Amino acid sequence: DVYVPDEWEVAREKITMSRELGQGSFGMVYEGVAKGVVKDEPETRVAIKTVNEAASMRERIEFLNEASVMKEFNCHHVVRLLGVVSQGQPTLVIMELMTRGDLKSYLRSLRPEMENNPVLAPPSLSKMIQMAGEIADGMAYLNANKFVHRDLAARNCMVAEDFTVKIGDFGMTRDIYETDYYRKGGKGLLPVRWMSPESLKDGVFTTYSDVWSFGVVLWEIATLAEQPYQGLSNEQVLRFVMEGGLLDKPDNCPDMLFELMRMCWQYNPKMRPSFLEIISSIKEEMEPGFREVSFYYSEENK
Ligand SMILES: O=C(c1ccc(F)nc1)N1CCC[C@@H]1c1nc(Nc2cc(C3CC3)[nH]n2)c2cccn2n1
Repeated sequence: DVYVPDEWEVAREKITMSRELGQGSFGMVYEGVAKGVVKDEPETRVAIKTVNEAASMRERIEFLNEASVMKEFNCHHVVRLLGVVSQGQPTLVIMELMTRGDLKSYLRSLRPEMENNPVLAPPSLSKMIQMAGEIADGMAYLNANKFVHRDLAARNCMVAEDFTVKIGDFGMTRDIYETDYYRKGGKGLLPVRWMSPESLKDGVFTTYSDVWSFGVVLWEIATLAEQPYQGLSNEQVLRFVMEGGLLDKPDNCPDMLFELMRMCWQYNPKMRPSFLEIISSIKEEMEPGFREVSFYYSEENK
């Protein structure tokens, strides 16, 4: 209850909303431009989240306090919060713009249409490794900052104009990939196909179970976002995973990438590599700019 304005408060006048990006949890999300949100830049391309006009006072406070979790983060591989407009209406939350949208939708858009037209080949191992490192870098940064994600999935990663993959905005929720969630034990909605055996048994999530879900993200990149354990129902996924069952090596998936998936899928969470360990194993394969922008190569990484 009660949202208190702070240093993240931006004057409404500085924001210009243009085209819709799509329906969000609390309202329409727009693309636009902002004045003085990235230092003194007069014109920054931004994403603008809104609260619908009818919404109560509580909903606006809930929206504001939820988005305020992002105020703590500053990483090149984590989608940035740039400002808040909590004075007057519409209530807004200004964030970094990712023109290519979610990673699952981006991956699914790469599938051959099948209409006799020429098609771009599936992402190369180099392009797949680049995406791996970016995600793992965002995640190592969050873990270092004492966070456990609990819903690492391609749907919860965003693709920038230049193809940079980043960890998407937190607690987004509702309306998007409903089939990606299951009412386990007839209780709360859980991303069961992305869950570790231990999080399936006891409902506890750690950086180790985030590591398990990273392995599943690599599998989504490799399959162009197929449903994990596609032939199985949600109940069958639960039995299969807790019993030590694993995803199949995607067709034409390089061994090196499948080996990495298998490390993330070690039954014992303590035998799974950390995000730092994952980055280290692939640092040689990343674009040269990675050494200058990553959390991995930063002073903050111990
Ligand atoms: O990603 C989806 C989406 C996902 C699946 C689906 F089926 N429909 C929409 N949506 C719907 C609302 C906004 C969002 C969304 N967001 C985009 N960019 C963003 C968002 C942010 C933080 C939130 C402000 N920065 N950049 C974006 C670019 C292209 C399509 N989208 N869609």
